[PDB]
Amino acid sequence: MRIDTVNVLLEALPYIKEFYGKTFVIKFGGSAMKQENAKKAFIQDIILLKYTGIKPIIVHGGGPAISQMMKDLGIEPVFKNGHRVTDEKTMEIVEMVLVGKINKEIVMNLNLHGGRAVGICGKDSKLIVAEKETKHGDIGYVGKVKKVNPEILHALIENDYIPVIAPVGIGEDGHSYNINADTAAAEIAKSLMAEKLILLTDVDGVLKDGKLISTLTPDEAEELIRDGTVTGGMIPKVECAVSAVRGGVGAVHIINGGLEHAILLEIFSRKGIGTMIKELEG
Amino acid sequence: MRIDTVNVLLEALPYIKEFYGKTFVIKFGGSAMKQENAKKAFIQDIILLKYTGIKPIIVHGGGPAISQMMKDLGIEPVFKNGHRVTDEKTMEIVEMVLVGKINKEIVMNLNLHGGRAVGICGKDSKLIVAEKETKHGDIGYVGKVKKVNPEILHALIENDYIPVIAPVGIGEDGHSYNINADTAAAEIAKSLMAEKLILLTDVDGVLKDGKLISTLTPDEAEELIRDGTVTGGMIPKVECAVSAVRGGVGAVHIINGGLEHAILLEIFSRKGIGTMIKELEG
Amino acid sequence: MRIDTVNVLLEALPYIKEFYGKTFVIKFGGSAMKQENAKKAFIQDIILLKYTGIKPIIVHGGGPAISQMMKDLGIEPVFKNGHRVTDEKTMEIVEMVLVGKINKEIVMNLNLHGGRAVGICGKDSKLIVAEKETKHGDIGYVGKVKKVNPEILHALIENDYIPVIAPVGIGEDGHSYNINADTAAAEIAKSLMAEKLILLTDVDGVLKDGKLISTLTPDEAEELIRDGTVTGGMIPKVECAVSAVRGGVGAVHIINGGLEHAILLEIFSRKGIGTMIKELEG
Amino acid sequence: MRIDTVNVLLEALPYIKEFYGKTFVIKFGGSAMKQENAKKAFIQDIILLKYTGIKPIIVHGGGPAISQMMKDLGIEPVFKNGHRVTDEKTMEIVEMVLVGKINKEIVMNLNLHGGRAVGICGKDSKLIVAEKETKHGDIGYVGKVKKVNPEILHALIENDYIPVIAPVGIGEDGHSYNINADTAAAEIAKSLMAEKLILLTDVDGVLKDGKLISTLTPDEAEELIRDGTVTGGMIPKVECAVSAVRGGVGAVHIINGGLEHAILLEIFSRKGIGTMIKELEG
Amino acid sequence: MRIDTVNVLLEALPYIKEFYGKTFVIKFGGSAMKQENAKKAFIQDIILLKYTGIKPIIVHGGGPAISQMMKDLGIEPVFKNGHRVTDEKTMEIVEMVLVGKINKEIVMNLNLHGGRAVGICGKDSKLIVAEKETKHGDIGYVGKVKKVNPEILHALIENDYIPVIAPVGIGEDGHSYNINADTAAAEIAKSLMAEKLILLTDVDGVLKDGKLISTLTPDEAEELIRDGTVTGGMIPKVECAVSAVRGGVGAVHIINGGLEHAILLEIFSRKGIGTMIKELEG
Amino acid sequence: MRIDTVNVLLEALPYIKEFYGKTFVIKFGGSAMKQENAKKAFIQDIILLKYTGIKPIIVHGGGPAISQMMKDLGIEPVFKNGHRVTDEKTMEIVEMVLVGKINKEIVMNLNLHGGRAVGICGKDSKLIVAEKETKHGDIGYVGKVKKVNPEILHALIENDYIPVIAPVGIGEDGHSYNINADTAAAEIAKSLMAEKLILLTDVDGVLKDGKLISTLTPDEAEELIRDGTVTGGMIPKVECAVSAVRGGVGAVHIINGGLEHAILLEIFSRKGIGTMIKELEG
Ligand SMILES: CC(=O)N[C@@H](CCC(=O)O)C(=O)O
Ligand SMILES: CC(=O)N[C@@H](CCC(=O)O)C(=O)O
Ligand SMILES: CC(=O)N[C@@H](CCC(=O)O)C(=O)O
Ligand SMILES: CC(=O)N[C@@H](CCC(=O)O)C(=O)O
Ligand SMILES: CC(=O)N[C@@H](CCC(=O)O)C(=O)O
Ligand SMILES: CC(=O)N[C@@H](CCC(=O)O)C(=O)O
Ligand SMILES: NC(=[NH2+])NCCC[C@H](N)C(=O)O
Ligand SMILES: NC(=[NH2+])NCCC[C@H](N)C(=O)O
Ligand SMILES: NC(=[NH2+])NCCC[C@H](N)C(=O)O
Ligand SMILES: NC(=[NH2+])NCCC[C@H](N)C(=O)O
Ligand SMILES: NC(=[NH2+])NCCC[C@H](N)C(=O)O
Ligand SMILES: NC(=[NH2+])NCCC[C@H](N)C(=O)O
Ligand SMILES: [K+]
Ligand SMILES: [K+]
Repeated sequence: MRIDTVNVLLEALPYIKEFYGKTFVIKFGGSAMKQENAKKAFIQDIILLKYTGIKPIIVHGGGPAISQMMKDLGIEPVFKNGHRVTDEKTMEIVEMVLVGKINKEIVMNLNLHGGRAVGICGKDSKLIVAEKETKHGDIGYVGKVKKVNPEILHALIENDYIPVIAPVGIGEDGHSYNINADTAAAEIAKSLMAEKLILLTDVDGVLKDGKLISTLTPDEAEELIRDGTVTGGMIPKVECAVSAVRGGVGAVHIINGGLEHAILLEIFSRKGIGTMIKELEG
Repeated sequence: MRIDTVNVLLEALPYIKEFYGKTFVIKFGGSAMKQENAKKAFIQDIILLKYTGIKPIIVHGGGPAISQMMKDLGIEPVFKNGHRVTDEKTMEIVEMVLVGKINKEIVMNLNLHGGRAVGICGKDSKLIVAEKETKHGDIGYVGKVKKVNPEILHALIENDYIPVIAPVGIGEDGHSYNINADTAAAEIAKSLMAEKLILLTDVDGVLKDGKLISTLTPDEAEELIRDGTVTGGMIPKVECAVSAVRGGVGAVHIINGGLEHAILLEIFSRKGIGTMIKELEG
Repeated sequence: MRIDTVNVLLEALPYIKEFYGKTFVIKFGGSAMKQENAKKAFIQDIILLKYTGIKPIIVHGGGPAISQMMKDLGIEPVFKNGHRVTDEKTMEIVEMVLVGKINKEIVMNLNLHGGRAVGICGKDSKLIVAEKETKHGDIGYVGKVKKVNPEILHALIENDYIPVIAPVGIGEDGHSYNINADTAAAEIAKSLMAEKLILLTDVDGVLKDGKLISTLTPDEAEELIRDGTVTGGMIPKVECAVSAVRGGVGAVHIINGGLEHAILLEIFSRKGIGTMIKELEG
Repeated sequence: MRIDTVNVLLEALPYIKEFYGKTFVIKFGGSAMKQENAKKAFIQDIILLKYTGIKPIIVHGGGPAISQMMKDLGIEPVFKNGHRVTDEKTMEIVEMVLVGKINKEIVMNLNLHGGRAVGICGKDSKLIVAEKETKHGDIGYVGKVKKVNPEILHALIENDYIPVIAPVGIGEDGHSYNINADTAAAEIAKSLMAEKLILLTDVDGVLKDGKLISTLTPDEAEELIRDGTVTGGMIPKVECAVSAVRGGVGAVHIINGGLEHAILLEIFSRKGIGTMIKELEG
Repeated sequence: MRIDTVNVLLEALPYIKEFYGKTFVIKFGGSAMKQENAKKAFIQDIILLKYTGIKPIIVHGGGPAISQMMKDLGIEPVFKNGHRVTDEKTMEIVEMVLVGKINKEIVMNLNLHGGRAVGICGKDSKLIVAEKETKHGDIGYVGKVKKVNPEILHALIENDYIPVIAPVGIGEDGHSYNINADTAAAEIAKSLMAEKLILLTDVDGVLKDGKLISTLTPDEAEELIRDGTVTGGMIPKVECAVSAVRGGVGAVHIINGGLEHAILLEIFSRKGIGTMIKELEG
Repeated sequence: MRIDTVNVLLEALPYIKEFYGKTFVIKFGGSAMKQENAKKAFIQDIILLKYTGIKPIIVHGGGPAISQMMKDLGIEPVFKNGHRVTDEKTMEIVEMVLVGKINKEIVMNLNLHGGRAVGICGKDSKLIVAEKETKHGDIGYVGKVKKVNPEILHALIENDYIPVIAPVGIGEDGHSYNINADTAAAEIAKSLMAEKLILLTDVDGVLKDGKLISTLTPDEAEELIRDGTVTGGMIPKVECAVSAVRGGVGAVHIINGGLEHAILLEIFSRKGIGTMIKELEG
């Protein structure tokens, strides 16, 4: 009863003072979109951050929808190898599913509870200018971010709108490219000198094995990739968080999307429920 | 030859003065979107409107792109008789082709010439609130406009952005509805009391016994649907035109979208090249 | 653990949205200044309301300090009866203790935790214009509020300062008058169309005997004074709350000052911990 | 023809974009001030410049009206030698025709076609601070420019007014000095860092053996005054042009004041109708 | 003496408070324009009015300089009858002395003592729109005032400039009309709803049999023109005074242009040195 | 007599111009607060400064009022030798007489004449942060200024309020300290880099062999404390004056507070009536 209330609020409220007016870039990866209750709490968390004066910016990935469409549209995966190739027709379907399907569902859910969210993509006012990714050879319209023009995002958050961004970039050649969501969300936070970058994943956070490491610095994060503690798909995430932070972002939080109110618990408590990467005061 | 340059300018410059800062809602139909040459001159015209200080707003349709998706997807039409029926799955493909492909091609083009266009749709910040169009029975997720919330538009145009709108509204329930681009375009123009509403068709304008009618008062226009001179799809148009004019829109122009620079010739010349409907005045 | 956090925050946060930017007038009566821990929590509550965007305004009464000074200064209570008389020399000592002693201690405590509080009184920019109270005959410089000039309060809260007001008013004759704190705090909230008026007392709130009545309307409050449920010193308080509310104040909360974080618990929970008086929506 | 309208506009509209808000200083010479149809066109071009968002500033000359005023006043054009002379009696008359007669003739016309013109001279607010001319002994009160105070001009054009300026300078001793309009116009231009200075002469411009010279640069222009292409009174002008260009002015234009609508053709077409002097930088 | 300073200031400083930011229109008549020491004082008072925060506007007359210009130009003051006449030739000369000579003499002086003066006439921005005078047959181009457009004046005084206005009116036909300075000054006053109109005459003001009249009201003043106290040319002036007062002007002042520092003494002392006409309202 | 009125105004008006919008920190001592007649003329002067557009700030002392409270309270002095000692209880009575009585009498007076005064003290929003003055040993809660936080002052004067400051600062610990009004007044003036710092004393100014010294540069002033010409309490003053001037204060004036209208005579006359210390200049 009562005391739980006092202590939660005394722990929380301060954070309302510090984050009021700041920008949080939140990456909707896989997980937090699977189980229904986790999906509901998430939508709710965003609305709360908005009630407290925070400017949330959402970034989402692809998923089931894309593989399905490709099949239902009788199209097979093409490879050069380092991976799958993305030919014109495939890019058109990806952009169609991401923008016309996933992006707008999130916008509907949010606008169903007061979020005033408007969906857009890298093409809009050239938010994300991209270029051909060539490390594995010409494998299609796979891109790397060349520049971020955040004016549109400032115009939106400045008028109380929550951007919902689909990872599709525009190249000078006018063509469109697919972009890794984590990277796009990180590049978008760097260009805004955003307070936080929140990456939702399928785990509690970085585990120094059997245990969750609550805090880390960019240097301590890399060291764990070098000494082999960090492996799998978790490597590219942490590597993304390290870059974001060294690029001007206040802090990056890696947390479990399958955890109900993971976002609410990570931001309004002092201990959190995931891993936070950040430079020391110094 | 000098003589020409002088005459065209003495006649255009005055319009640049009176239209500065004004808003023009333009409905982009099928013809001007079909021939690369009318389409190239169209983008060119929006850009010139922007350079003269006019605030354009674009609302586009769909057509071929949608049907093709239907066929490539094995989705079979359904009747609940009165006509076609936008069902659950049909809507999703419509929303996906309008938002994810058509909308973004227009945004790309404009942004390839300094238009600073951002493409949204009826769902974003609930710009277009719709409810199931019940007159022709239960034909599915076909809707009529309950209300237009123009805030996002104002935010975008005041910040020098060109909104490219997809005709898909949202219902209080939360389901997306397909709306007639002409009505949509006419409704938002009313909501903003725009200076002009421009409808690009495939015909020169409103014809009577093979003769283009230059001018029309709303009344004269009702007596042409009444008189039987206006028929077929042109009825819904003239209908929107009259509604728009009485609702506060300065004037609506029904011109031939297949005519190169139709917009330029209609706006910056005294006689015009199509039909303009407006009240009497001094 | 956890869930307590989620439910407290989900119950609280909404209120941050509604009260942000609003003004709360808080009356520091007797009680909440007695036991030390209650005094500490109170100071803390004010700072929190400030962290959340609320504009608190404090009003305090007299107490032990005044009786003491009168004795230490060898002065005896004079009566005409309806009460104690307030002769020039007595008024001078009251104003000295209230302004020079009580008022500034509160300011120090607050400014010890970030409150940016500045103490002032009814004399300042003629905040409280008063006049001779004559219902019991000329008994000295006892006053009734004749007018409130809240400009000074707007200048302060508008610049992030928390006013701490001592109940001393100025009369046109230039002389100063003592004013009942509850009345002054109520008159000050009315003149500001303040969202809330919070009266701290020595009880849980209005008790329909053995039980605490959580909510009431101005009419239901008076009825309880007529039917004799409300008696004692609690009559003038409720009567004060009724007036304030009928004068334009969002709502008045009567709560226990001896209760730790009474303010925090009353404003960030839906049930509260005292009595709230307010007109119905209608 | 519809192709003339398209072409003329596709050329002009872009200049409209880049000249919007800029300032043009224009020297109203003797030529265009003569033939009723050359004069009509000029007053019109000035207005159209205003309609497109440009801020025009006009500097006029004298000559005829003055000479006739000397002689009518029983005074014969006095000399001493180096040219004429402007003794105290001759000056006062000069200032009377330039400011009292001519300057008002120009304002009276513009203001019959919505010009919002207000005439002033170098004395008003000490716009043009001049010093007794020395390079030619003591030729009366003829003077040179020592300082320009555009404050008044700025104030005027920011309020949608068109400054019609008379070449009379004011000296530190309150005294008046006659000044060369072209050089006054060129000095005020530099003083504003205007976008353009237009000098209207009695001939197409700089003729390279009959053949007219379209564009040049400061360094080139001086070379034609050296080899002897620029002869006669076309030398004085070409220099101001240079002076101003190096003084910060965007570009200078020497056109046929006689050529009806010379201004219009020179500014909104890419080839102009006269000689343009400017620096190199695409 | 120290008591003189105290008294003079305790009187003046209050007027400084209430005249701060207000507008005063002042008619520079023939009197104060004559004796080098009367003239010196005037230019000084105007500056001091500016130093205290008042916005002065000056309207000058002509007379002498003109008459000498008629005759020097071989033209004798023509008549027909009802008084003089101002045929086309006579007007142009008039406009030349009022605007070209006189108006600049006043600006040249103020601007030697930090006045920031800029001279203009009724033509500039169509300040004074006049109609051919009719009450006296056809006496040339003498005219009456039909409309004032203070826009220019406002623009000027808001930028810390002092308008020096010449009485020449501009008619709907672009033509020029001579106008009575006093009435021009009174019309512009009403047009601005100025705080004061100062008419400088050739005598202390309105003399009630030698004895000077301090204050009056509109209704009273007219009565002295009826019984015959106000005789001679002191009738025309007194009327403008009335006209303006009823026209909205705060008050009017008729003082001795001859009296050195008349303005200063009349405005900062409670008794004034001349006759003041105004409405009743403490 | 006219002759006087003119001379006083030609000499005062110029000062009204240069002091408009400037800030004057005035230290109100014992003399001007002792005689009802100097005190009446003092309030009158602050009001006139306000009416001329100057932003006065008042810092007052104490003296008699405090001692009397001491005696009427049976509080006995204490020495920790070097001099008197402000102990726990002594401070509380000092704070109570300065804040609760003296401060409020000045606020009342001013507000009785339109001064819109609000009285604060060093504690309010930590305007004056002090630490125990350790030079003369441990004499109690006597303090020296560690820092001045002028925000509240800026808020008050920008909103047309006259701050009446009590010389009681606050220490980081939280204990209140007694500070020298002269230093306090000199410190805040430095913090605001006020135009003037005015010290009202009981002597005409800085004297040398019975002669008042009109002007002084900081250097000339140090050589008078050094030379032995300045003695006693005047040392701390001249000391503050020099410090203030070098710290950014435009000039400090040391005048006789017992002289009626000392402030008026010093500010609005060229010669002044006391001593003005300022750097050399042009
Ligand atoms: C991997 C990454 O950057 N993004 C995810 C987002 C979708 C998800 O988590 O399922 C992706 O697959 O592209
Ligand atoms: C029908 C109508 O109102 N609009 C068209 C626009 C598409 C086009 O021109 O191809 C539509 O299909 O919705
Ligand atoms: C009664 C009331 O209005 N105020 C209280 C405030 C002090 C307190 O509660 O002790 C008072 O005694 O004047
Ligand atoms: C002052 C001056 O040089 N004036 C020139 C203006 C006309 C011109 O150059 O064509 C003049 O004829 O008197
Ligand atoms: C135009 C006009 O009436 N002028 C007057 C101005 C001087 C005056 O009235 O003293 C004139 O003498 O010509
Ligand atoms: C001493 C000094 O600096 N100030 C005086 C001011 C009081 C007065 O003039 O009576 C003081 O006692 O603190
Ligand atoms: N995993 C962690 N270390 N979490 C700490 C979170 C701290 C705080 N709520 C923030 O948002 O910064
Ligand atoms: N169809 C017409 N008759 N059009 C007339 C066009 C008038 C003007 N150019 C305009 O855009 O308003
Ligand atoms: N006693 C009560 N009824 N309390 C309800 C409080 C509700 C809410 N927290 C408010 O501040 O309005
Ligand atoms: N003579 C010329 N070079 N004319 C070209 C001028 C082109 C265009 N009017 C401009 O101001 O830039
Ligand atoms: N003749 C007079 N009545 N003069 C009184 C003028 C007083 C003061 N100068 C004012 O403008 O109000
Ligand atoms: N003591 C002096 N000599 N004072 C000169 C005063 C100068 C001017 N009046 C001022 O206030 O700055
Ligand atoms: K633009
Ligand atoms: K004021």
